[PDB]
Amino acid sequence: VDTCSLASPASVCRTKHLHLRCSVDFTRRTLTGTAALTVQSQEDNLRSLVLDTKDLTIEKVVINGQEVKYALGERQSYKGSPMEISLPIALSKNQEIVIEISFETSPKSSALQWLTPEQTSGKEHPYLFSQCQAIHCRAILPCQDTPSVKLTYTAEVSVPKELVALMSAIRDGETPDPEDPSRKIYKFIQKVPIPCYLIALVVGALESRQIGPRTLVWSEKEQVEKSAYEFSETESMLKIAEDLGGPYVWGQYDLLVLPPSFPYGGMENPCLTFVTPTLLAGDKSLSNVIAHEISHSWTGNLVTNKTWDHFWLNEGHTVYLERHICGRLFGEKFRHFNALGGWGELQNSVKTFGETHPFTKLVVDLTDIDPDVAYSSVPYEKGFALLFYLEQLLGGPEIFLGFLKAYVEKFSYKSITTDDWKDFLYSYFKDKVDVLNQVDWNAWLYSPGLPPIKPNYDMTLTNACIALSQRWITAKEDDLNSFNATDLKDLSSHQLNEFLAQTLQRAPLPLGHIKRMQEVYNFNAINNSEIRFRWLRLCIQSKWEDAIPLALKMATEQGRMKFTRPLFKDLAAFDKSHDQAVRTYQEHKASMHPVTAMLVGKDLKVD
Ligand SMILES: OC1CCN(Cc2ccc(Oc3ccc(-c4ccn[nH]4)cn3)cn2)CC1
Ligand SMILES: [Yb+3]
Ligand SMILES: [Yb+3]
Ligand SMILES: [Yb+3]
Ligand SMILES: [Zn+2]
Repeated sequence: VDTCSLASPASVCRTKHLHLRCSVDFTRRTLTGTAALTVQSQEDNLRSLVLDTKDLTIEKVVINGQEVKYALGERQSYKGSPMEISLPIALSKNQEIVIEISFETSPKSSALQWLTPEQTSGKEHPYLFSQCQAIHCRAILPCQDTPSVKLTYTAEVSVPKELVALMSAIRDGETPDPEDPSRKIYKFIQKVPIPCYLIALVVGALESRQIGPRTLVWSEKEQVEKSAYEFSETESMLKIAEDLGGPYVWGQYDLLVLPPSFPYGGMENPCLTFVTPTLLAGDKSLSNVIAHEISHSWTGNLVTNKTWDHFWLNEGHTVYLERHICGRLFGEKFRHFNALGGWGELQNSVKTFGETHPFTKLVVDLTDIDPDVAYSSVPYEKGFALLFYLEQLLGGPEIFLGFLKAYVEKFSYKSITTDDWKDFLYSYFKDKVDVLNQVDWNAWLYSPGLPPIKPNYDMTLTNACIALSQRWITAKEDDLNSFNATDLKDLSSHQLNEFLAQTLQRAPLPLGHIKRMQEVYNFNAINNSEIRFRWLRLCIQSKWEDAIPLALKMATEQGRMKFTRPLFKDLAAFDKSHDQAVRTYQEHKASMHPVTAMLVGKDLKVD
């Protein structure tokens, strides 16, 4: 039933375990290894199973200790290639057989990003990291690349003795390689069933420091110190999150601070989450991105989406818990401010992509469409917009959180669709069905544009941001002298970012307005990756030539697509930077991430 896959569905075949024995050769830029898939049959007399590949070369397929005949079909863009494996002898229902595939990756694989020592914040050692979400585990190893299949895994990775190898699992051992003395083999065990898109590897000159009874923060020697401070609230957040979903059954929770290159704020990888170094502002304000990945240990890591059309079930429900952690740490005044900010981001994505556009619906049709392209603010904020509306109809926070605690409990270790969620939303609230029936279902789930109902948000914290935003938009030439550093003497870092976000929706503003802002507030001096981003966009949209060097620099400074893609598109629209925007892309294309370079290129109209 999964459009984004070329393999046999869960109804025909199901993978139960995976044993990965590989080596990381940085000279060759490949992942030399053998994958042992303890595959189970769900049909009587199964003669052949199909698997997902992309940029792979197979040496041999070993079943029962013998070479078997395998066939690889014709390549289909982002989906990759189907790998039909002819079985030696037919399978019965629930009959488990191991398949050892001797794969070989590509140095230009869409999942892995190979780093030159110069690209790292160590300058003396190389770095390697993956990103299997959504359809990129096929670019690492041949498997049933579908979130309709949850599997366990045990792994052994051979890397040089001078490096540290880490996976999305709990570590077991540490011993040197037998037929390579300059190498060390690291063991990883994942007893908890997890889909292939959540499997991740990271190798490099890493170092760890404890920040609580179950957390380890991983980054290079000269990045550990501020990593310990910025995410020091993780232990307290986890204790709060447990009273929202249930027990934390993963053993250890770790944070891994990636090099700038990483294209996402955070990735929900179990036992070892993936975070961007841009989160480090030094004040602990970007801590909500940690609250999002903690919340993912319940939604996405326990209750996973069966197909990618139902992705909103992951992020949307996670944004609810993320704001609830912040709404138990900083109050309901903050939870409502963030929820109001969410609609704001949603408005920006709906106006950009288009109102009647297909990728603005909550359940979209990913037939002949790449999920990495269709990624926007719709499954995050529109998915939350639904939940917050339901909450303000069925009761309140305590009542709706009670539904989610039962929801995680009901579909734990399982892969579900939007149809499965709506049944439980009607089964849990079996007495408040009258309220549930008032809700237009086709308008929130299958219709494009803004949702038909805008919920009620507490404007207590948000009003100040709007007051200062409206002050600038309404201001004339003579009015600009009224603005002083006094203006933001009470506005917080989140409120300063909200003011910039509100102004950017009404951008471009006169060039004199922008110039004045820097003369009194000094927005260039700030090191907050969220504040700096919107401010740079505001100048480039308003045609400020002084901002061109800074705007280009921020896009090369980091790899997060939340900030790089807007910048490179902004400078492409702006006449005095259109050439530089293109020139920087092609000169930095080699150093870029295979996902970052792919999406930026299309937005710049470059092949
Ligand atoms: O923190 C996370 C951030 C995102 N991933 C990468 C990623 C990209 C796309 C994706 O698949 C999608 C996205 C949106 C929709 C959709 C449905 C209705 N509208 N839009 C459907 N499928 C899944 N993962 C990395 C870690
Ligand atoms: Yb052990
Ligand atoms: Yb039902
Ligand atoms: Yb005036
Ligand atoms: Zn997420």
